[PDB]
Amino acid sequence: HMRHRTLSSSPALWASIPCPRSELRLDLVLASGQSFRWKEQSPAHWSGVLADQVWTLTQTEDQLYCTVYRGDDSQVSRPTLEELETLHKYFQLDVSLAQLYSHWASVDSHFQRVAQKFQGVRLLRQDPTECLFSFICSSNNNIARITGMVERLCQAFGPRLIQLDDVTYHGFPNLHALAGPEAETHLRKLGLGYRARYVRASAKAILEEQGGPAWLQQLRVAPYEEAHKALCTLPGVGAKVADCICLMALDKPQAVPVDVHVWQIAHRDYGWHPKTSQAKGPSPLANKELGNFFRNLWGPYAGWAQAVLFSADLR
Ligand SMILES: NCCc1c(-c2cccnc2)[nH]c2ccccc12
Ligand code: NI
Repeated sequence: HMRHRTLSSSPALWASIPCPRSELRLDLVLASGQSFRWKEQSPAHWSGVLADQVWTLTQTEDQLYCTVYRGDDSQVSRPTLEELETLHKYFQLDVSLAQLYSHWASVDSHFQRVAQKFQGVRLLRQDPTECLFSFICSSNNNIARITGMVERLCQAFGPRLIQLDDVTYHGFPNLHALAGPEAETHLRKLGLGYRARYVRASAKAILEEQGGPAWLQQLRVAPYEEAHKALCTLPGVGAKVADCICLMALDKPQAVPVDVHVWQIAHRDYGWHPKTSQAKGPSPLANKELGNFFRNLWGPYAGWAQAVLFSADLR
């Protein structure tokens, strides 16, 4: 039956949020390593799952268009007000990106050069569960492969939502689903390798040691340093993965996930070398120190700044 919508196809089923392309570029955000669930199924039209619903999004120079599929054959209709608020929050559009960009440019001529061409890179505000398992899958991995891993994970363990053309969409599974006795064996069959063990074990630990997903919501209102440390008690989550989750899902805009790529940027583009430390390359301490350097430079939205450079570098 149902088909992926285009803005031309079905105008009566799309709504608009006023949004300049300088505040948000879909093509530098939806597949640049934050969410792994969005795909450009037709030119300029991006489809993906948000919270047990499927959306399609496209934009003009000043407008963000979106359409929702409920699927549970309710009648097709335009997105409601509440659904539009959900999306406004997902893209955190209350925060001005242009003001952050100049604040960062004012102390960083490197960022200023890169910013000319790479406008509209901002941070999604993601569901903690989804973000956590997605980033556990990110170790020694690339966007394309994580994307496949995550997609097979959701088809095997989470509820079916809808089909559009040849694509069946699933919701992200709950913890109890990933914690079960065959869960690791199954995930290895789905090609996750060693990451399969950390998926299952983290699901179990959140459930049994921490009281379920209410714990991730508590981390969202706890301070950065506290949330980061608590995530690092999980199987397969270290400083880098935990910083991703802090940045992308627990409202820690100052979190700077330090890996080999940010080391390369720091050294090449900024001339940084460890000072306090003397281990001349990556180390737990030198990586903490490099996160501090970026926070010191850019201020408390350092995580967002470094996001611009990541999307820039992916082209
Ligand atoms: N230094 C890149 C870290 C990273 C990110 C990332 C993206 C935006 C903002 N902050 C971090 N997405 C990834 C996907 C796979 C592997 C590593 C990453
Ligand atoms: Ni050097």
